[PDB]
Amino acid sequence: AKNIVYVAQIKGQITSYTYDQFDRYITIAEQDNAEAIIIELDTPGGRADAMMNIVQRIQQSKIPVIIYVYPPGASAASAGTYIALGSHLIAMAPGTSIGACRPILGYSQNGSIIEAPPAITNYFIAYIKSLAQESGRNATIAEEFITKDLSLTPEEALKYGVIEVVARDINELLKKSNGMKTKIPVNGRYVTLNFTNVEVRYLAPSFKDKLISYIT
Amino acid sequence: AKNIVYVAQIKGQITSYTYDQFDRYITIAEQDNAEAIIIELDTPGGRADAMMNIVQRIQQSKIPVIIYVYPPGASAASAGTYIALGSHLIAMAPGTSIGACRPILGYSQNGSIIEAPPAITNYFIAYIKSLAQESGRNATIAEEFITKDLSLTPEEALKYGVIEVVARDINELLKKSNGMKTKIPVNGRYVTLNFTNVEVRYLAPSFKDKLISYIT
Repeated sequence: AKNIVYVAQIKGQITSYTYDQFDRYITIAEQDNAEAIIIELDTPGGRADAMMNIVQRIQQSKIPVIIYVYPPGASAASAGTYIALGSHLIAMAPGTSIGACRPILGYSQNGSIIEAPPAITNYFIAYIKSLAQESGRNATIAEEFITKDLSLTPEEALKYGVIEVVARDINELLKKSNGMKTKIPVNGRYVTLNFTNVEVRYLAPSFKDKLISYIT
Repeated sequence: AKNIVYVAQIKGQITSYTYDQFDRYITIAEQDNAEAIIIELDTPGGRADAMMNIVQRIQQSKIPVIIYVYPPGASAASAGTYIALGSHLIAMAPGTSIGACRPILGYSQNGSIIEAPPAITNYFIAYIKSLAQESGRNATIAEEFITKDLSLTPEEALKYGVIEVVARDINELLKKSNGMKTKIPVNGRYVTLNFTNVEVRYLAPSFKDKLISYIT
């Protein structure tokens, strides 16, 4: 396991395409046999099924996946919260948000907003509790992301034990995450993070990415 | 020449100690035979002689020295402007400042501020013009840092040709600086910047640094 961290960005709505991005990035770092991949996340939500695919990809990752809510002013909201909860380590930049996972179903008329039945609401509730329980995070706050449309500032998040590192940039993330233990196992093994002599590689989107980012 | 960029921070007043830091960092990257060293600068000024020492160290560096005014809200003011002007490439983060190089000599009574005679003012004027001319930067704006106590926002700076890259973070600096040519030579040779496959190493202050940073 090389001491080499990868960094990549994921921004915008979560789609089937977002899964392709997460998969592509996690693989490159997997191939190369990395220490970790940091994914800078900024999402107002998106598709449930793509989200659940991403959470699985991350849960099944051979290297630890750090979800970093970044840059300042980003949010990991609705679907992006689960991605974050499903991860080996969450960091948040100052000025960012996590939560606000109230499920709506769509839009009714000229001006309205349709609330989801309790049946499917109870699924996501229980889905989020489990991600939270699984990782050793605040299952009780997690649920509130849904039940009380609850959002969190980074300082709250870390105090409630919802996230682990608050960091201004990738250098400070790497400093404050050194000798941290992943909140979930990696291919069967808990991993203890070692960013002492670490070299960082930054991955860029593709031209296809930017195009879909334009359209969507 | 390895494709490996170093990153280090320099913050606070410029002293004899600041020179030791600049020298230490530039050497490590020199030893290792780097592509470049990025120095994140945040200074309200300091000692003239330490500044002139630093400018020389940078001018005489075997690898390109990128001065990055960073983090947002930092400033490269009075002495820090010359360090920046003396460099192979200046970048500025959004929300930062450059200039305000009016030389004062000290403080007079209970409440006052002593202006410097024209004799020594004309030296710094001509010193700054030359750094600016030498590098292919706005000699005419540079002088104004002194004559009209002139400060610049990053967008101004880059439009006046005072700096070269505006960048939110080290990843964006590295993106936007790719295939840029140093504004001054490196050990006799102009260098053209190549951050394609580049691995980043981050250098931390020492415990001695932090102590002097406390006292001063």
